[PDB]
Amino acid sequence: VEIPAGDHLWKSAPRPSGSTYMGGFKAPRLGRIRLAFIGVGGRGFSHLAQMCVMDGVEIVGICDLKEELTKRGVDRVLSRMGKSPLGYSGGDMEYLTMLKELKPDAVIISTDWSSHARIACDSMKHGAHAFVEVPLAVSLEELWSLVDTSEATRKHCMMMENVNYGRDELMFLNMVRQGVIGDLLHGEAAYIHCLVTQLGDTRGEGAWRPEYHTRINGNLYPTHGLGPVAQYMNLERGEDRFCRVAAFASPALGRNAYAKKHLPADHRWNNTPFICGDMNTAVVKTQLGRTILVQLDETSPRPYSRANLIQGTEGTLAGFPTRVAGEKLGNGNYHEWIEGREKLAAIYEKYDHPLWKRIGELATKMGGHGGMDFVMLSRIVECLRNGEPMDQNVYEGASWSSLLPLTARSIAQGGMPVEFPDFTRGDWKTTMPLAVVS
Amino acid sequence: IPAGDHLWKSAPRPSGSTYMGGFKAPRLGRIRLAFIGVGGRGFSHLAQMCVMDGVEIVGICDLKEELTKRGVDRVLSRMGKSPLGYSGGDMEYLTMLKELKPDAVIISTDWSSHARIACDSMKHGAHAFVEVPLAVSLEELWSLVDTSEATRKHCMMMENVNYGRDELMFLNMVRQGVIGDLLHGEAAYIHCLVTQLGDTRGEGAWRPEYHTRINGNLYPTHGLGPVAQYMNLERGEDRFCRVAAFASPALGRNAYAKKHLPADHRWNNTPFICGDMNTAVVKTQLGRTILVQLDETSPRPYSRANLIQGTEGTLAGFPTRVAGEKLGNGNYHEWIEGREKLAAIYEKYDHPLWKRIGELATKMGGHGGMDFVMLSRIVECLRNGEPMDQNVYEGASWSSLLPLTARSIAQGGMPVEFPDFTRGDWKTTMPLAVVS
Ligand SMILES: NC(=O)c1ccc[n+]([C@@H]2O[C@H](COP(=O)([O-])OP(=O)(O)OC[C@H]3O[C@@H](n4cnc5c(N)ncnc54)[C@H](O)[C@@H]3O)[C@@H](O)[C@H]2O)c1
Ligand SMILES: NC(=O)c1ccc[n+]([C@@H]2O[C@H](COP(=O)([O-])OP(=O)(O)OC[C@H]3O[C@@H](n4cnc5c(N)ncnc54)[C@H](O)[C@@H]3O)[C@@H](O)[C@H]2O)c1
Ligand SMILES: CC(=O)N[C@@H]1[C@@H](O)[C@@H](O)[C@@H](CO)O[C@@H]1O
Ligand SMILES: CC(=O)N[C@@H]1[C@@H](O)[C@@H](O)[C@@H](CO)O[C@@H]1O
Repeated sequence: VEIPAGDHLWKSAPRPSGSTYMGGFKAPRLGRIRLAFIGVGGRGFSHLAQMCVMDGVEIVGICDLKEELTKRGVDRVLSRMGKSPLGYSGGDMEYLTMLKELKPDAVIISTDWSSHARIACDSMKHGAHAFVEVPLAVSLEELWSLVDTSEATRKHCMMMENVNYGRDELMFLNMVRQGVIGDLLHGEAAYIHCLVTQLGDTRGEGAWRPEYHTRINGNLYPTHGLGPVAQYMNLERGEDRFCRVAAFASPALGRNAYAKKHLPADHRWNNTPFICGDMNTAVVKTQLGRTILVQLDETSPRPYSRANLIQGTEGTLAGFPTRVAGEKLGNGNYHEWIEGREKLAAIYEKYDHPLWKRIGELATKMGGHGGMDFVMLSRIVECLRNGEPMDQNVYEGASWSSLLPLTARSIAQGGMPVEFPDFTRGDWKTTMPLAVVS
Repeated sequence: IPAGDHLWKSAPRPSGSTYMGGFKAPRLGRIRLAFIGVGGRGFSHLAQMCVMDGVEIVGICDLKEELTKRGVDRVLSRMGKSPLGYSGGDMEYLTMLKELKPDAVIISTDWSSHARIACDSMKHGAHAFVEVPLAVSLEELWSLVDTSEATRKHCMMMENVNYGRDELMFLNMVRQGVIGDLLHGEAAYIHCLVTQLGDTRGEGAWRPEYHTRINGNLYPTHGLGPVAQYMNLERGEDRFCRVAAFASPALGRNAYAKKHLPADHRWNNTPFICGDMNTAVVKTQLGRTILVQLDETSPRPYSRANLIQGTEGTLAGFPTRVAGEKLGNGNYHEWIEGREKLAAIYEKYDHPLWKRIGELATKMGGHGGMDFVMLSRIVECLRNGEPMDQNVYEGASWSSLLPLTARSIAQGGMPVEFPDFTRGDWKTTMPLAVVS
């Protein structure tokens, strides 16, 4: 598994005259999206399963290294839609044959992190919009190649950050847009999720994800908690942008201890040291001076959390557990949290995002992390069919994912703040913020 | 108020001075105690000290004559003997020190005078117990260390949060290895104090002015104290190494002044520069991280975070919650929280100090009882000639977050190094044990 490390992870040209800034880009309408999947493991098959019941979608091709996973996807589509997609398996470049033969309008890429950028760039160069699982890529050069390829091909490239479509995340966006918590000051983002048992897995994510902990000390998974907070703050879209980040890491102990406790002495995780600090902590500074706490711990034994805290001069909203407080909320007693299902009912009633009210009920029926997956996929289909911009542009996906190489650089440089590259080349200033859709 | 480089700018220990780690003072069967500063906090300490055995409150000093009289009257009504009262000027406490020569003083003045009053008290032969933070600048903190080492008198910052029930229980659990090897801690002081801008009598008289002069963690000790002692920082095992600091925009207090105060008011003509939310990350020598945050402006619930995380579990406060392989059924995917589920955790891990005094401390009160536990330990240590649970170097290290975060912010967030107030002697300093 190719993993850029050291300077190649975070090392570095103006936009070509024939390239287009892709902020707010509207693609031609697709009344029936001819969609292909590249990588149908756990995540890829989940997207496939939900999209075979969506209107205006035709799944034309399915590609995976494993023949039986391709067949599982093909059989699922045939059962639900009455038409079989073409299946491709074998080598890691077999997806190129699918792109050439099917010429899909769009592809959903749910492979491991190492191949996200290459597969998405090839897809766009073959005339397909690229929807890519998190993180968008691993290195700064990979992120720039996705930006530059999108601008050169004028094809959508969107990282599929599903957390922005959670009910609480959508409600907080709605409350922030309405000015409920005043002027924004500070946000807190996290991915706290104990994944240490992946060390005992030889298939699925265990096959590739733990190895990243042996090569990179930094925030390997920064997007889930950050995505919502970045769009609360309108980062990269007119109002503000990521400016700098300083990163810090606790000792790297949990995974070394897990391997010694549960795995044989000759196992590779007992002979390859884990160097990624169990808890990664970073502080982002935006251009307007806001701070974002960003934390990653996918090792320690503790409850799941994404933090999802957004704080302003007139109140604070936070998740895990969902809680709100502010002068305009409830009885206005900001000294205590409004939390729990009973007290929050009036908050949901007043501030539920209209997108959640339109799709969230069916999304809770469909499922996928509580419904956010179905909302996210529905918005992708709606924007493609209506010729409307995506709720997340390529520069946002690149900026959120750049926390991985930038935190690693800061940690390698003793915790010094490092500058964010401007993937928009200054055009962030004229990029319209995400509105409250519908 | 020192600003700029004077806040964080800063000589060998004299051969005749003593390192004060684990220092044991002579026993005081009778403690002659004096109070300097009897506003809200000073009078709270005075009222609780009236029920202590082996304590004689001999003097009370405040700028305001009516506050001195309130303290004197309270001691007479509760203890049956009147202390001498001193008021009128900011150097009148020296007259009390000279006339009474107390064994110890409790200093509850505003931040600006903590270091000077405590230094003078020690030089006049009294142990110095100082409210938070211990001082403001690095030079002031060094002067407290050097004076304590030269006079061989106790200097202790009265960090009461370390004596909360949950904070004492977490200490007990950490000492027993319940959460494995320590990795990370989270400390905070989140408390909306913005209405001090409209108050002229209490802390409003002096505290908001600091927000116009310093951009940094003005109040770093409450959340940090417990986490530092979980990690045995400055006492053998580990030490504060470096810290990088960051601050949100400074908006809340400016907005409050324009909304509630006249245009010619000093808070409408002096800009507030301290970021509403201050965020800093400490690295220890063993490589642990400590998140330290301050927001005494924004409208949100009170919190000190009190999170300590190890390879086998995590303990956290606000709300109190624990999770780990050794805790409950070992299902760390969900918090053990709430009064019902935490009952078994308290039963198994209540700190013996809380079990001995907590029932009386709850009756007494003072931030839930932690104040009475802290004062009881101070008296016990003075009476028995025991070391204080918090030495002068810990108080200096925790308080140094103020000038060090301000310095880091002034340098664009670069990490800045902690001074070693122990001059290397932290390595041979015994960690705080689970005291009975
Ligand atoms: N947004 C979410 O909530 C969420 C949930 C799970 C996973 N993910 C992300 O989705 C991605 C995949 O996750 P996963 O759990 O399904 O891992 P997985 O190992 O189960 O699936 C990866 C699949 O991609 C295939 N693959 C790899 N390279 C290929 C190539 N060149 N051509 C064709 N197929 C290829 C593999 O055969 C494999 O089956 C990861 O980036 C992960 O971080 C996101
Ligand atoms: N640990 C806690 O929980 C806690 C609670 C409240 C206050 N505090 C701290 O205690 C200190 C005082 O807080 P406060 O609320 O009582 O403020 P306050 O303004 O009400 O009390 C300060 C008193 O000190 C007096 N004073 C100032 N300079 C003096 C001098 N040279 N000589 C004699 N008296 C002098 C003032 O007259 C005033 O009465 C502060 O450091 C504060 O941060 C701590
Ligand atoms: C929303 C969310 O947390 N998604 C994550 C996903 O990104 C991946 O890490 C997975 C691994 O099993 O666990 C979760 O589902
Ligand atoms: C333990 C604790 O939080 N103490 C603080 C104290 O330090 C001071 O800031 C006061 C201001 O009114 O509010 C609280 O009591």
